[PDB]
This record gives sequence, structure tokens and C-alpha cells, in this order.
Amino acid sequence: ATSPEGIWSNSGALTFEDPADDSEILFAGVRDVTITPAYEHAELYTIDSTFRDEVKRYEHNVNVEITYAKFSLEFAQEWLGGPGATATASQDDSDPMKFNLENVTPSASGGFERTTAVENVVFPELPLDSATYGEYEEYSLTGSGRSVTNLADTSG
Amino acid sequence: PDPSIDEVSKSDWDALTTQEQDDIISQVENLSSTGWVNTSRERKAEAIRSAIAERDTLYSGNMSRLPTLDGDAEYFTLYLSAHKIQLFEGGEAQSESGEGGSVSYSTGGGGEKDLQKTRYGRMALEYVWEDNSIAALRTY
Amino acid sequence: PDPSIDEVSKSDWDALTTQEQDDIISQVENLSSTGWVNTSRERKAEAIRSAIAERDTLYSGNMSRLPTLDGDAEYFTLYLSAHKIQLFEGGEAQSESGEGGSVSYSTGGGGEKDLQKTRYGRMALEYVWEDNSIAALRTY
Amino acid sequence: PDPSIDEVSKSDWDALTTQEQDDIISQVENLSSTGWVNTSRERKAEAIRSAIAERDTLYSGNMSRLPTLDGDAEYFTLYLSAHKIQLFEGGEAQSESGEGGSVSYSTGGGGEKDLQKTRYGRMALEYVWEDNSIAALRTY
Amino acid sequence: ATTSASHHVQAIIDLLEAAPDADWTPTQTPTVKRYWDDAQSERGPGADMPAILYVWSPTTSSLDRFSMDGDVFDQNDSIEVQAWSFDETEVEQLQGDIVQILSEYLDDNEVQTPYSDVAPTGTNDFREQTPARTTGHYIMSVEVETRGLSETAKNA
Amino acid sequence: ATTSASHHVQAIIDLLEAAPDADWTPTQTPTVKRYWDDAQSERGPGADMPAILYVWSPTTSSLDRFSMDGDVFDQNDSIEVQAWSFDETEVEQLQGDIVQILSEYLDDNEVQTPYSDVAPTGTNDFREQTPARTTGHYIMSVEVETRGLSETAKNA
Amino acid sequence: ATTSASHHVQAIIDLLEAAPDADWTPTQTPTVKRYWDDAQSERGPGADMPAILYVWSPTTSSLDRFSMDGDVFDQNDSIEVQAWSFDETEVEQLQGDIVQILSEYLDDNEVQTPYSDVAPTGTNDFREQTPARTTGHYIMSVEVETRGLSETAKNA
Ligand SMILES: [Mg+2]
Ligand SMILES: [Mg+2]
Repeated sequence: ATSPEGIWSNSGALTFEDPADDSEILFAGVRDVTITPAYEHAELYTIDSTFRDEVKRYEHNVNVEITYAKFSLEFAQEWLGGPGATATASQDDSDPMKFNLENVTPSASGGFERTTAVENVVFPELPLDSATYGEYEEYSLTGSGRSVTNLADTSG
Repeated sequence: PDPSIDEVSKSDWDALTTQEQDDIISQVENLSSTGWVNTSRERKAEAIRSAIAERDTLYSGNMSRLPTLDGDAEYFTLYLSAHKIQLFEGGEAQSESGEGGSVSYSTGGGGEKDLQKTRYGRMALEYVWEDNSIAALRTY
Repeated sequence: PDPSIDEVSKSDWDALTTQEQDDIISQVENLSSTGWVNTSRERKAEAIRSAIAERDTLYSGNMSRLPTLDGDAEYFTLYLSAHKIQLFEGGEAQSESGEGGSVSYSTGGGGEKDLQKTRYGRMALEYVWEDNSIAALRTY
Repeated sequence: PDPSIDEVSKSDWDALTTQEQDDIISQVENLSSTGWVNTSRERKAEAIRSAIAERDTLYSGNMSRLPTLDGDAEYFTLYLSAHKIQLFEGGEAQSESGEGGSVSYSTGGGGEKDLQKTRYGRMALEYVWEDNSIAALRTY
Repeated sequence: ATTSASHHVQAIIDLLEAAPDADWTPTQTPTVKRYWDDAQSERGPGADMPAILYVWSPTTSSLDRFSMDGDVFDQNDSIEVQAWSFDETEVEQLQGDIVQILSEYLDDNEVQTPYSDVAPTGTNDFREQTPARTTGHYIMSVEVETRGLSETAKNA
Repeated sequence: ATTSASHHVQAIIDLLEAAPDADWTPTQTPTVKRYWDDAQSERGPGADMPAILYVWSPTTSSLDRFSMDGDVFDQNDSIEVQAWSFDETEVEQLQGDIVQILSEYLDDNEVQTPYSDVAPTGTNDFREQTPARTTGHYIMSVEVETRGLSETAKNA
Repeated sequence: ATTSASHHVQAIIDLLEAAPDADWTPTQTPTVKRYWDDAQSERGPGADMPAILYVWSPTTSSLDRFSMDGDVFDQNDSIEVQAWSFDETEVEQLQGDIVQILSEYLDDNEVQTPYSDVAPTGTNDFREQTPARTTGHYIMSVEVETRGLSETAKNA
């Protein structure tokens, strides 16, 4: 098996794609990136034993947290517009914009290169303005992807 | 070097190939552990040309029918060259201090004439009777 | 050395093998605990060649039929070489300082002349009547 | 030592076994509390060989038919060796300072001439009439 | 690849020496040296010679425990690069150049260098110190930090 | 526009030189200099001459990482401006002038300057230093910080 | 155990002396000394001799309380090791070696030594201090911390 290894954060190339095209949506200047596959766990306990009898998993989603410092006008207009459209104003419709996300990251030694890919990431809220006096603006996204489409060593 | 520094006068130095000059310069650069690597070729060449000219004018002829240059003319011209190269940079270092730490050299304490002011000067000075006036002449 | 340092003049030194020169250099390198290891071989060779020439020109002949070089010519030439090597490194250290700590080497001002200015010079100076003019001569 | 330092000349020192040299070196190392342990064997050997040659050439024979070496030739050669060893290391420290801890060793000006400049020299100097010349001769 | 040097000072010398002539702003490519290559009375270039850069490590390199495996130190290294010249504008151009050169390798995942990160972290101007009567060197500097995972052989 | 200078010291000199004659309180427009333009024994104005401003950078410029991209540094620069005159009233007026001049450009989008921000951050009085017995210069100063996004070679 | 020493200075001397000849980078195994073994004028090696390591404790050892019981102190000790040689390459190699030697024992559970932990915590370069004319020594160092539980005899 591949030896576990340290990872220098800044090595990661995060990208967003329109799932209708696989075309890139411009996004930049990340500071924090957390990607976390999760499930709800249900545990079975009965009078017969104090120990856990069974455990099962359900409600898969991938939590995505991003902090970033370069404003993307395209990304915001995509979020406003919904699937397969861009808008300069809020849209009165029920379809959230779904982004495919991919992050490609070498090991600190180059011993492996993880690609994490996540389908249909959606964000309940989008920051547009995030001003603080005497600072450059900084933005936080919290969202959820449907599943991990790829987690592999990309090297060679 | 092929022509030695004592075999050439000022006009001869100007007639040398660049290689013959560079050989002599390379010989002079042996006289310091630093090699004066931060001073350019032209300035070391000027110092050597000057040392040659100054030997042939100020340190030539006889004194009580001895030569006024008693020591080896090769090493005299080299020490006179090194003296000039040093004076093209400053005095002797009395003290040098870096980003940290220091060294000091007791390079002072001599007399006030130019040759007395530096180590190469004080070496060259022994070759030429220490500038002493031992000349004598008579009626005939 | 097989040919020891008093068995050779400047033209002989230039005719020695690199091995014979390097063994003589190796003997000179015994005169300092630091060996002058961070000064290159050619600089030490130049200082030795210079000391050989300077001995044969400035420290040869007689004074009242006494030899001008009274002590062992081996150790004299070695000391004269070590003196020159030390001058190629900028002279005595009067004091040194750094993250190793600091030291001062008790020189005082010293004398004005080159052989007075360094320890190897001062050791060489005793071999040559302390540079005094003991010479005496008569009509016959 | 079995052959004592006063019983051997320069040629004899080169004829001694390594152990006989090492016994004499071991005796010399008694003259400093540090033993000069960071200086190599070759440098201590060269200092001793030099001291032997220097004794035999500069501190031998007579003046007014007194011996020019009045004191014990053993201890003279040892002190002359220790003088040389100390000069292979910059000389005496007037002060030494380390990790805050500091000392100074009362050496003072200490004259100007070779044997004056270090403690071992100053001891050796009493063995040879303080470099004075009590020499006398007459017509017959 | 470009360096593989045993120590940070040699590594940054190698990076500055590897720079193409076209990436230096002046006509002549500077000479790169260890601070201890030259004696103080001769430090800085002579007239008609190219400018000199002096490289050394001014402060303690930190070794921090990366994890309780003990395979690796998180090693942080510090360097200063001083530019010396008679031309007040040349040192200013050299400061710009050094920042530019060492702004490559910014998140080198041990591809070019033996480090995860080589970065300029600050810069100094000392032109105010040069006495105006005398010809004498102007000096400016780049402060550089350098970070990587350094092996311990604890577990062989 | 007004400056486009390669380094902060020349940038602030260019700003102070760009000020109209009407925006200085005294009758004569001051002369603006780098601290190293003049030797010490003749630093400051003579009698029957305009007051002199000396500009230099007193402390280290910061180059902070802006993001994981490494495309830019958040660069923070520091400058001092010293006003020299024989009139205690003129240096006080010059301090008020320097402040109200360099308080233009307070939030440039690199419009006039090459910076996001040029700001006076403090002021000093040194009139208490001038010995009252002799004629001699009074000195006062303005401390100026300067901030902007600064490029890198990382992505080219 | 390799040391079982009374005090930290002797403990680290014992560790450096216990190293096989194969684990040093140069041809000659260095000589290990207490800083006070040698007088200052004679400090560092002579020519034709192995390089010297000087060990001492530069700063106060802490004795923190471990618990209300008072059976042991949590003791934290500090050491510096200086490498002295005439070869600028040799001191750099020795700095590497000292780290590689003392990076064994990193989490020694009092098996080899009287400590829970012996660790290099940083390293220094002092080569910039060696003046270039004279054949004086180059110096580099390793800073080492050391930690363990030290018995009080409070409860006998
Ligand atoms: Mg005498
Ligand atoms: Mg003389």
C-alpha cells in the first residue's frame, strides 16, 4: 500500500465546473478548504445486551467549507442564475446551481497525488460583499455535494 | 610567468600580450589570501604598470656604487604592486567586523611614509636599504 | 623533505618536483596550529619561493667575516616563509571575537619593521643578528 | 626521558624512535595546564626539533670563556620548545572570554624582542644571561 | 531538481545562480556569494564589476515535532540576501529581481528544491546609511524563509 | 498615473513633488529629497532657502501570503518623512501639510499610486531636541504606511 | 541503557560518543567535549586533527510540578552543541550528523537515557562571523531540549 504522508496545503489546485459542460467556472484565492464525506449512523440496542448490536449508514453528503479572498463575478452570477444559466439578479426559481468540484493535491514528498472530486455541490448562501475597514475582503462558503466521484492517487 | 616582472619596463608592459599581463597579475594575486577578487583587472594592471614605472624611476641607479635595489627585483616589484593594489582599496585594515564577530590586526605603529603604512610596503622597503641615504662620492 | 629548504635557491625551487615542493610546504605548515589550511597551496608556494629568494639576496654574505645568518638556515627560511604567509592573511591577530567567544593576543604595539610586526618575523630576527650592522673592515 | 632533550642534536632527534620523541613531547606538555591538546603531534615535534637546532646554533659556545647557556640545558630546551609551541597559536592571551565567563592574565607590554613576548621565553631568557653580551677577549 | 543542496544557504545560492540572465533587470548578471566569501574591507563590488549578492542564515532554524510518529521535523529556516552596488537604482532593481526569482518555488512540493516552500517574507532598504560625500555601496536586502519536512531516522 | 514608481520611497517623493504650490501653507514650496541625497553637516536648509523634506524607509517591509494560489503578496511598506527648517512654526505647518497631502490617495485602487492604500499612521515632534542657545534646525516627522497586492513569478 | 548519566550535559556527550563511525559524514569521527574542557585560545581543532563538538547547558532547566502528589518534577533541560572546524563543508555536515544522531531517542521511554525525550529543537549557522582573510574556525550549532520525570523523595 501507499505510505501515509504529510501534505502542504498550498499545493492544492481547487477548481469548479458546470456539470452540464464539464467547463471550468473561474474561482481563485482560497485560504481554507475542508471537504468531508459524511453519513448519518443508526445504532441498534435492545434489552438482550448493553453492547451495540448493529450500526448502519444513511443520508450521504459531502460537506464543503471554503474560505477565499479573490472575488469571482462569474461564480456569483452562476450561483444566482441556477443550472445552465447566469444572472445579474436573484432568480425566483426552485433549482439551486450545482457545481462539480475537484481538488488535486501532491504529497509533501511527491509520493502520491490525491484527486478529490465531488458531484453537485450546492451552497445555501453566497457572500457578495464582506468588507472590513483596513483589510482585503474575505468570503466563506458552506455547502453540500451529493457524493465523492473520485478519490485516488493521480500520479503516473 | 614567461617574461618576469623584473624583465619588463613601462613600455614593455604596454607591449605584452594580455596573457603575459594576466600571468603577472595572477602572480601578484598570490600575495593576498583574498586575491583582491572584488577589484577589476584594469586597476590591478594599473597598479603593476605603476609599480614598474616607480621602480624604474624612484628605485633605480646606484648609491655608493651599490644598486639602490639590493633585494630580488622580482619580489620587490610584486610587493610594490601589492602595496599599490592595497592603497587602491583603502589603508591597512586595523579592524574588521561582520554581521557578527570581529578581528583586529595591529597593522599600525609604523612611520608616516607610504611604504611604512602597509604590510607589502614594509616588505618592499627592506629591498631598497629601508630608504636610507648611504650614498658617497669623492673628488678625482 | 629530502632536499631540505637551505639546500635550494629560487631557480632550484622552480626545478623541484611538486612532491618535493609540497613536502617543504608541509614542513612550513607545522609552524601554525591552524596550518594556514584555508589559504591555497599556490599562495604558500609563492611565500616560500619569496622567502628563499629574500634569504639569498637580503640575508646572505658576511659582516666582519661573520656569516650574516648565524642560526640554522633551515629554521630561518621556514620562519621567513611563515612570516610571509601570515602577512598574506593580513598580519597578526591582535584580537578575535564571535559566537565562539573572544580572545586578545598580548602583542602591544610592537616594533615598526616587518620582521618586528609578526611572531614568525621576531623568531627569524634572532637568526640574523637582529638586523644590526656589526660589519667591520680595514685597509691592507 | 631515557635520551634527555639536552643529550640530542637536530640529526639525533631525527634518529630517535617515535616513543623517544613522544616521551620528550610528553615532558614538554607538562609546561602548560592545557597540554596544548588541540595542536597535533607534528607541530609539537617541529617546535622541539627547532628548539634543539636553535639552542645548538644561537645558544651554544662561549663568551669570555663562560658558557652562553649557564642554566640547565634540559629546562632551557623545554622552555624554548614551549615558547615555540605557544607562538604557533598566536602567542599569549592577555584576555580570554567565553560564555560570559572572562579572565585577564597580567602579561602587560612584555618588551619587543622574541623571548620577551611569552612567559616560557621570559623563563628561558634567564638561562642565557638575559640576551646580554658579557663577551671579552685580548691580544696575545 | 534545480538544487538538491544539503543546507538552506547553498540552496538559495543555487536558486539565484540558476536564474537566466534575462530575468535580471540590469545589463550584467549579479555575482552570488556566501557572506563569508569576502573580507569586510573588500565587501561589495569594485567599479566596472557586476553587483554582488551575499547570502547567509541570520537566525535560528526551528525544528518542530510534526507528529508523535517522530519520523519528521517540521523545519523552518531563515535567510537574508544583501545586494551591494554603487548605483542606488541598481540595488532597487536587484531587490525587485531577488523577490521575483525567489517568488518562483513559492509552493514547490519538493520538485525543484529540498523544501515545501521557499518565500521572501520581508525586504529592507538601507540606502539612508550610505554617506553622501564618499562613493560607497548602497545596500538593500530580501529576508527569506524556507520550510519543509526533515527526516529523523528515529524509526529507520 | 501620478507616480507609477518601482519602490515606495520614490513613490512618496513623487506624491510630495506632485502637490500644487497652493497646498503648502508657507510662501515657498518645500524641496523633497531622499535622506541620502545630502551629507550630514549640510543636511537641512540654509537661511534664505525653502524647507527640506527627507524621505526614507525606516523599517522592514512585510510580504505576507495572500492565498494558497501564491499569485500575489499582501505587501505592507513603511516610510518616514522628516521636515527640516529654522522656523519652529514652518516645521509644524509642514507636518500639517504632509499629513493633508498624503491623506489624498488614502484608498486608491492603484488609480494614482501603485498601491491600495497610502496613509499617515503617526507623527513626531522633535523640537525639544534643538538647543535654544544656537541657531539650528527644528525637526518634525510623519510616519507613512503603504499597502498593496504585489505580483509573483509563480504562475507567470 | 547507553548513558545512565547524572546530568544532561554528560548525557548528551555520552549519546554523541556512543554513535558508530559509520553515522558521521566525514572520514574522521569528531571529538566530543564539555565547553570547559579547553582554554579559549586553544578552542576548536588544529590542522590535521578531527573536528571538535563542544557541549554545554546554555539556559535554566525548568522544574514544573507534575501533580498534587509531588512524587516527580516535570523537568525540561536545554543544551547547545557547537561544531568547530576549518572546513565550512565539514561543520555543515556535522550539523546534519548531530541532528541525525540526536534524532534517535526522540521518544525514548527512559530505555536508552534517563529521559522521556531528547530532541533537537533548532540549529544555528555562524559561518558569516568567520573573517575571510585568516584561517580561523567556522562554527555551527544544534540546540537540544530534553525532558523527563525527576523523582523528589517527598513521600520517601
Ligand atoms: Mg637574542
Ligand atoms: Mg632588515
